[PDB]
Amino acid sequence: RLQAEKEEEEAYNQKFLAEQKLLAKLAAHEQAELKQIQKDINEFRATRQRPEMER
Amino acid sequence: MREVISIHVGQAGVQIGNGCWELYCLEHGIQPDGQLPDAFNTFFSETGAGKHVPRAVFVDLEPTVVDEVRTGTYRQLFHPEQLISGKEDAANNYARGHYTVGKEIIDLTLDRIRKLADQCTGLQGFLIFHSFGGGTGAGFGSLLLERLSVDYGKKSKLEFTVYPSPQVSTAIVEPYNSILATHSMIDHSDCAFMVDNEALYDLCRRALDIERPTYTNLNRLIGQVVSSLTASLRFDGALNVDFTEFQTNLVPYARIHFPICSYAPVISAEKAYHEQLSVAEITNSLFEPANMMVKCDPRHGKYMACTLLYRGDVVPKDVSAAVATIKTKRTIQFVDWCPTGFKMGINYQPPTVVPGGDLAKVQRAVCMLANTTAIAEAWSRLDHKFDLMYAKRAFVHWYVGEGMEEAEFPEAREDLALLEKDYDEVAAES
Amino acid sequence: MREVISIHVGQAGVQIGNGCWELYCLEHGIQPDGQLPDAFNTFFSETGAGKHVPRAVFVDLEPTVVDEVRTGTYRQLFHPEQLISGKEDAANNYARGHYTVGKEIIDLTLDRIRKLADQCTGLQGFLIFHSFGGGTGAGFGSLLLERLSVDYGKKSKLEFTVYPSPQVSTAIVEPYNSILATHSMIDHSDCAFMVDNEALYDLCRRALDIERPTYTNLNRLIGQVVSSLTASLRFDGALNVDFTEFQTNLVPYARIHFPICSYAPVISAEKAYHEQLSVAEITNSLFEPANMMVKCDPRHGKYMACTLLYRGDVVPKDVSAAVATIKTKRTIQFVDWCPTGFKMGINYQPPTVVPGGDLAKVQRAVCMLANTTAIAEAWSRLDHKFDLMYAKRAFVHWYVGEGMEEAEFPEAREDLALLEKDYDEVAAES
Amino acid sequence: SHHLDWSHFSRVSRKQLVYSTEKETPQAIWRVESVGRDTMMEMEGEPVHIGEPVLLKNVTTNLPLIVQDATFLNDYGSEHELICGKLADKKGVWTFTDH
Amino acid sequence: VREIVHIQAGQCGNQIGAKFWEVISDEHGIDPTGSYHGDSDLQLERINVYYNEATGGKYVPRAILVDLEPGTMDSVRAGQFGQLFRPDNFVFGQSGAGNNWAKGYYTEGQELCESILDVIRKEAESCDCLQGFQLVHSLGGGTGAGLGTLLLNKLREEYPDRILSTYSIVPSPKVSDTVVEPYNCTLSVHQLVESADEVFCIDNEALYDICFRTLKLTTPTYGDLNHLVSMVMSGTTCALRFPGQLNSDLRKLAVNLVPFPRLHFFIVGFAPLTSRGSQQYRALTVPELTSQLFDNKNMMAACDPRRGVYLTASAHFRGRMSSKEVDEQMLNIQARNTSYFVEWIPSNVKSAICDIPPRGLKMAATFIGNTTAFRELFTRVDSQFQKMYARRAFIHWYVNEGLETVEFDEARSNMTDLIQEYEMYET
Amino acid sequence: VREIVHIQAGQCGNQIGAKFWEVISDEHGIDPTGSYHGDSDLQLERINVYYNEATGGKYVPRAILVDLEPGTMDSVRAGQFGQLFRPDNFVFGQSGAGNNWAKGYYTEGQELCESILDVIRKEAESCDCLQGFQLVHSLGGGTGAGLGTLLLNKLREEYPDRILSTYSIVPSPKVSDTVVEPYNCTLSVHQLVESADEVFCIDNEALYDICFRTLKLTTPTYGDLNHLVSMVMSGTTCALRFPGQLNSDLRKLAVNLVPFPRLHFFIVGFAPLTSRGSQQYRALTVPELTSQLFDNKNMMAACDPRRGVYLTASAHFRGRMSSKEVDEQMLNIQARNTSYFVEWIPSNVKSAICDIPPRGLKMAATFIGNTTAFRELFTRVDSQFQKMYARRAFIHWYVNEGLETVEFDEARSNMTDLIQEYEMYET
Ligand SMILES: Nc1nc2c(ncn2[C@@H]2O[C@H](COP(=O)(O)OP(=O)(O)OP(=O)(O)O)[C@@H](O)[C@H]2O)c(=O)[nH]1
Ligand SMILES: Nc1nc2c(ncn2[C@@H]2O[C@H](COP(=O)(O)OP(=O)(O)OP(=O)(O)O)[C@@H](O)[C@H]2O)c(=O)[nH]1
Ligand SMILES: Nc1nc2c(ncn2[C@@H]2O[C@H](COP(=O)(O)OP(=O)(O)O)[C@@H](O)[C@H]2O)c(=O)[nH]1
Ligand SMILES: Nc1nc2c(ncn2[C@@H]2O[C@H](COP(=O)(O)OP(=O)(O)O)[C@@H](O)[C@H]2O)c(=O)[nH]1
Ligand SMILES: [Mg+2]
Ligand SMILES: [Mg+2]
Repeated sequence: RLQAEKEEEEAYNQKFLAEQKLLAKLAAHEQAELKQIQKDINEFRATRQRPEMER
Repeated sequence: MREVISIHVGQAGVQIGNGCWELYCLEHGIQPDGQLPDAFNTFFSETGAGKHVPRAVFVDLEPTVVDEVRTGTYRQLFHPEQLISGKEDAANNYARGHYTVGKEIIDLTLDRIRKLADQCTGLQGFLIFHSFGGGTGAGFGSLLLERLSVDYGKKSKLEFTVYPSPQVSTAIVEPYNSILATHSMIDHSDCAFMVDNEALYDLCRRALDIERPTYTNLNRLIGQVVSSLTASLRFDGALNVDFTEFQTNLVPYARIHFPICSYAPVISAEKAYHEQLSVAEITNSLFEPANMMVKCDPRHGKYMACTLLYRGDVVPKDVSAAVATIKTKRTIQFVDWCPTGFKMGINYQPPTVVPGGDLAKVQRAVCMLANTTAIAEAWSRLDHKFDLMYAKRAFVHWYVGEGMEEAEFPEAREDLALLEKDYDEVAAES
Repeated sequence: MREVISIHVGQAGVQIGNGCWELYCLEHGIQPDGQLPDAFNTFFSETGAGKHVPRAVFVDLEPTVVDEVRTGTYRQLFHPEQLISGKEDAANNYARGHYTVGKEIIDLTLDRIRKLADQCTGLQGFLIFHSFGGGTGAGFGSLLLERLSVDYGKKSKLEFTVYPSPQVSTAIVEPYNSILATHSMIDHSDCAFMVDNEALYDLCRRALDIERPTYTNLNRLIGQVVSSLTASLRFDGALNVDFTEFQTNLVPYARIHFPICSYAPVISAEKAYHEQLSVAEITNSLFEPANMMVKCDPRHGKYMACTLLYRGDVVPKDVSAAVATIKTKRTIQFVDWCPTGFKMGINYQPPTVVPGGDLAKVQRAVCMLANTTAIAEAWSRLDHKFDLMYAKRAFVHWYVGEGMEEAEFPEAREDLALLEKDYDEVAAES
Repeated sequence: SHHLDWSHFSRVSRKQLVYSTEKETPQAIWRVESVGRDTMMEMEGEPVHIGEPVLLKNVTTNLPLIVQDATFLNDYGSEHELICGKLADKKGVWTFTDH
Repeated sequence: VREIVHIQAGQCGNQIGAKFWEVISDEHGIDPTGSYHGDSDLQLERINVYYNEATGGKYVPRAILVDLEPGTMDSVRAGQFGQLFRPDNFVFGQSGAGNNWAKGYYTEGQELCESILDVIRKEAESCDCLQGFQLVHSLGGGTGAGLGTLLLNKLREEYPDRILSTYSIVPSPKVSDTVVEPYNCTLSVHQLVESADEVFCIDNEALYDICFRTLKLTTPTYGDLNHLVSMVMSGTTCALRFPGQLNSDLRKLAVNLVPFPRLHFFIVGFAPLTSRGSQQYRALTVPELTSQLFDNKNMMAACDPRRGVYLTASAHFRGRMSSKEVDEQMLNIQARNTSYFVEWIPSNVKSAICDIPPRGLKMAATFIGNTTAFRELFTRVDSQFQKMYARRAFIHWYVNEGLETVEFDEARSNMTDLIQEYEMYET
Repeated sequence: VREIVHIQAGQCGNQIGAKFWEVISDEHGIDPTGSYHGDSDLQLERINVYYNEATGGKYVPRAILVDLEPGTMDSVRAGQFGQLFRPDNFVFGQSGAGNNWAKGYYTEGQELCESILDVIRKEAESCDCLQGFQLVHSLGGGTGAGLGTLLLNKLREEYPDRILSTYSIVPSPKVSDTVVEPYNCTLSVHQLVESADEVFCIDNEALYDICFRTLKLTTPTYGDLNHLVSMVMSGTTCALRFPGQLNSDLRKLAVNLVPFPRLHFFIVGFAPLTSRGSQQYRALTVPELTSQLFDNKNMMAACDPRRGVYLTASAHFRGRMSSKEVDEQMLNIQARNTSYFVEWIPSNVKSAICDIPPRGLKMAATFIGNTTAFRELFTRVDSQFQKMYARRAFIHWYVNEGLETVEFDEARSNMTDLIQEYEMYET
């Protein structure tokens, strides 16, 4: 009995740490996404909204 | 769905209007012909399966301004009935625009606005634009609202008018028209927003990087505020604000309604590349006296309840921290009986940029409407200018000849005087 | 994290700005455009992407000096609103730059420093640069520090100023502005540094080997001292020194704060290969009168407190031995009421070289900042020179006409006498 | 390696020792890592290529292996001293070579 | 067979309600199309508590959505789980809310009150038995505060025996989303005190504090904030839906926690909320949950329990767990901090154990407590109300709708007496 | 199960603590990331004293690091050992240290105090038993001297029974790192006398002298200087963590060496210390250890015992050794130099033996003593304080924070009476 329950507890913890690590990876991905969107906006200002193009 | 009707008066109202509808058709995705290459129902109607039409009426007593739209590229969008032009303008004379010439066209227009209200199943209010110095803007604008008040009654009639500037002036009789229209405005209007050209000139030269602007650029900046104001009714948002909410939240009393406008960030294209422009940054920029669209310093007076409208990438967590910080600012005053003092709204859809517009594209922006006792500064200047001319009675003969009785001059003069101490009593605290 | 804001005033301040910020950018490694080919956030802000911007404001009342930065190579790094330039300079007049022209632009600068302070989570102090003899440096600098005293209060306002040379002078009205500025500084400044041009010329020719220098070479010597001073805030070290630690340990009295500065080793890139330059050797070089950046002999007076900063492969054990030995000599006198007299700071980052520079690639260096009663020698010279010119009332008409009341002239004279009394009272022994 | 008491120091620089042994010890374990202050997240499990730059960290002390520019007369010739210390510049970067 | 009818009012109610059904459907195993695709028999045992079954294997929730303008209703249906609801339970007006209490109660409420009750009638009388209703609304608004309370009076008159559990969001002290809240909240309490059985108070700032402190969310959105509230509504009714070693449903909660008819305002909290990085340091033990629930930072309402004394407290535990371990924690936490509990009530902590936990977590807990600290939150709105009342502030908008000035004086007096009533029982 | 909680304050405490956690982590064979890579089962017998276990095989120290400016803390994070500590145990301010005792005690210390105490509450009430706390700080600085003493008073108020052992660094007499030290040292000692059970005093000058004399280091950095301090801190608690022939923990040490509550300032010394090259030739035995321990040159505090007299002395031995050989030395060293022990207390030398030595050493010994030679240390600082206080201007830095000049008089008088008390038990 004690062997069985202890192994089940250990298995649960390793699953939870694996899921925690996954969320950390996506969180880093999100900030990388935000930087790219910011560079896209700088492109729009630099090349398409220009002072020589105002009405 | 839910509907809003726009009415435009005078040269200022009309040529502001076509600028606003230029934005709105661009925003929704409608070609100038009305076809497509959603939230259309709040502003447009579908005729059969393909074509849209604005819920707008353009009114002026002279044809030059209206016929520019009639021959323009946008001419196919509007219904021919919506463009109403008089024969000869009011010549910046309130009496002519109210009594003699105004009544020649009032009933023709009232049918057309009412007919458009049939198509609006869930109508909730109207927007009306004025220029105070204009004869038709002040004279016919008063007559329109007096009739409209009894026609509809319990409907929210919001106004968006141009207050004459502290020093910049184009009409000599300008103080006369403003006071006379003010007395009619105050009882009938639910709420009316103040703006002036002089503050818009300074902002659009300082913040927006333009040496030599025209009325065209200023009409764009007005459109941005109105678009954000209506953004809650059209697109999704985490905190929606309907028209009726502005009426109750902003005005403490019946006569104290007049708010003022502000908007941030206003920044040039190549400077927005240089600056971060987060949620806290734009909130701080709203409260500086430079960004106010009315050239009155709020530091002379005190703040009552203020309304904030955010658009774009803003998240509710960052909003609360930003406004909490602005309470710590001791250069901002609040009356004691308004501890809450704020009404906030957050919307997702970013501002819509324009072909060849000067404003940069920030993914987050904020709009403000604030009610302050600093507006009493503007009333004192307008009153002083009127008092000088009326003492020697420098222009009475023109108004009396066009149907106006003189006894209206002191009565409207007293009604403004009552409003002046209306604001001073509110400014006090216990 | 932990942050400082740099404020530069006048021609000397702006030219020092290029000298220091060239070092900061090169040492941190940021290109002049704001990209990269850490402590970054103490001096620079990030805007997203990869763009950095200095946390500084440049102020002058004439556009020539600032526009050299605006047109120069470094033009893209700085943000346009930080560079503030007036219309017409103060013409070496304290009253002009304090009352008439100073107040024309003072309120515009106070917004940019405060707005720059919003991006400051952990602001711990300011740095301000003057030239005492100039008009704006004294007139506007006095008006700036008086306002910042009430705007922010108990925040360290450090200064790094150029005291007038003992004989070398570029303006005849120099004694007038130096005394008048001193009254404004003493009550409001937390601590103010003095260096003088005449000593730097002698040091830049003898120790460093240059026949004829310019102001550019002098500015780089100051840039090294400031870089060592802030290195503790930026980089790892066995013994860090925060700004607040600097303030308490050096000043014994409220008004006695004035230190003097020295740097070692200063040696040409040719001769630097010839010596090992141990900690003992470089420490002994500082204490000689020849290396002092202020031309006042310490032997005439006594030492009140000392602080040493080490930047290199410097071990704590050999620091204590050197400071112990200099204590054993009887050419460095100390007031016996100050038995300890030292604070030592240690940092690991070695001094950084500059292309086209005048110094060498030295592996260990030491910076020294001590308060001495020998500075009362400098105050006596200025007091006597002012007395001769004021006795015959040589230039009073210029200053009175520009808003200043004549009663300030004896008040400034009396206040300097009290400061001279304080330095002599401190030198007393029990 | 070992953790720099007075009885375990490198014989020239007196920094952290790196030594050779026959004993099965926990200190003998070496873990590999990629260059950069955050790079490990992206490529935690990719295979190392020949000639690829990497760092060699000792598990029990988590510090990289560094050659220090100092020599002693090892009678085989003159051989540079090796320490395990704080990462700096690029002397601590190692590349495997098969020939 | 203890059915519950669910009612949502206003912008706050619909968005909290919409997230609420995402939580339950995944818990029971209902595909967003409404069909069963579960993994265990225990899920189909007592789905009748919240659902009806349309012939064909399609389950419909007992949900009624109430609003004055249909703006937020249409934002819900475009969501993933909007198709689930019955189309005829969407009851809405065609007029603006106005953010006005009197406008909601008198002008637009009476028109909607006629139809809404019959929709309630269909769902209230289609089941073998009915334990009580379930209301979700906010108090600062004009639709949730105004029309929500009007329906509360009708429900009490028609169905007096049934438990009218309500969940409320209280206006925040620092930054609050409406100028006229002091009028709105003061009047709303007058209806809530006399009609409702159980009331739970949630403050938005505490939700922000928990997200930034514990979960380390760099940008918490209203989806995450509404996610936390759903667990508490999920947790309380879990005793009805799943077996347990010691059952405790709604009516047990009211009898034990409520000592006197007017003192029934409650604060809640949920554990375990785990930081996205701190987990690898946290070992889940039965004591570990107990530290989090009674921790003052975890409380969902920004009124500090330490400033007052407790009257009753309740802890719900979910999962297969030792009954000794739970019972010991109640005795230890009570004896360790005796300064915050009333002497004339011994054994102030009630406990219960339920067998099936939320998905992903092998153990979880829920807390409900009653304390004198609510004197803080009433004094805040009373202080703000009087200042706006001393001079006639926005009042003219409420008077025009038809509300008499004497209604405020009755509202403030009753609200004031409940402040004194908490004070008296502290001794 | 005699858990000890560790607190580090200021720049001096963190660098001592950072080196300290390397020493024990090696002793127990613990990887810096927190995993046991060890070599024997005996290391896991009683590891609970200093480390908590996180599920996953990771061991977390019972440490709280305290600072007023974040500069010192980031050195720990960026360092090799920056992952081992729990993130929540880093508590830091956003103001300068000030290098000021009054500013740290009253201005910034109050704000951090409540935040600090709850972190200790998490650690203190997390274990089955708790013998005492452990603080490391310097007396010359502003954070450790000011905030360190403030925490020591609160800990006494909440946990009166527990042993508040502190390790303190006293300002050096010849050349010192701070000018305002006589003000900082005087005020701190007043707080320490009435609060802490045990205080160990360490001077930097002896460490420079010991390394330069014995270890033959040409260039001693703070890394090796702190290493000598960490050996003393590990040696004292070695009896708790490992079995032995005769155990003696802290409370045995306090009972035996402290004859009166106020005379409890101790000096420390460690043996064996031998040159890195000379260690091969040295026949290190039990009699050899005693020669180094009682030698005046191995004292870690610059107070020559020969100018005073011993009151009590304690010796700790580690390693497999003869009990007869240990006991004989305590007789001989007490009998051979009878001029240096008090007559009215026989058997002034306490002894103890522990089984397991530190790594690399087959046998080692530690010395703790209390003597009237401490009068030398306090005479120097009082004279310098008196010399500076004669010109009250430096006090203005302390007055602007709220400290009144009477507090200088109170602190100096209490220190003066302690010196006189040591003088009169010498006879
Ligand atoms: N912002 C803005 N203001 C305008 C614009 N055009 C006119 N105005 C303002 O309008 C005022 C002049 O009155 P009108 O625009 O002629 O109004 P009106 O009612 O048509 O006057 P009438 O000729 O009597 O019909 C001036 O104060 C202008 O500042 C515009 O395009 N933009
Ligand atoms: N060391 C050093 N001193 C400088 C430098 N530039 C100017 N100075 C000093 O500045 C003094 C003259 O004042 P300004 O340079 O004009 O400074 P200012 O405050 O702007 O005075 P105004 O131009 O009248 O406004 C000279 O006597 C120099 O000693 C410099 O680059 N290095
Ligand atoms: N937790 C939460 N609160 C909300 C949400 N939406 C609005 N609120 C809060 O509900 C309060 C009143 O909302 P309101 O618009 O007046 O709802 P109404 O009853 O329909 O008028 C405001 O203070 C908001 O802060 C949400 O999605 N989640
Ligand atoms: N032995 C030793 N002393 C140190 C260390 N770090 C700092 N100190 C001493 O601490 C004293 C002042 O520390 P300080 O910087 O003021 O720390 P604070 O208490 O936080 O203000 C100086 O005399 C230093 O000699 C260290 O690593 N080892
Ligand atoms: Mg017109
Ligand atoms: Mg100048």
